[PDB]
Amino acid sequence: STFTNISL
Amino acid sequence: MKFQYKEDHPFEYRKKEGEKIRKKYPDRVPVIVEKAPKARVPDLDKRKYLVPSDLTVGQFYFLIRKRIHLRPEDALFFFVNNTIPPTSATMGQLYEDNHEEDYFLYVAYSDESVY
Repeated sequence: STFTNISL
Repeated sequence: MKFQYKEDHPFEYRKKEGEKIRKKYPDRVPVIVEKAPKARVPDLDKRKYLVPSDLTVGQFYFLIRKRIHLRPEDALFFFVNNTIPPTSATMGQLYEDNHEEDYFLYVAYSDESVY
């Protein structure tokens, strides 16, 4: 179950 | 608090994933973000996030507002452990102080200032 990556 | 993520995932599974991801990404934190019960705002397209530890709570708040397409005129509040979090804290600080026993941080959002 993938994570959604938040970018900096 | 009624997060659907908890309803959908046994505790043992959540804790194993949270521990693993925190060890794997020291510069990020695992965060579940869900609409509060009764809130009159959109649900997010995604609920499980990996968030840079140095992003501030306030920056994450404005990002979430955009992701639910909220007009700047509309109200939105975050709740973490039934408390509105400090906006100047980093997400890493908020995680350290508020993560649950499964090593996830849970953030609810609502148009009402009461969870």
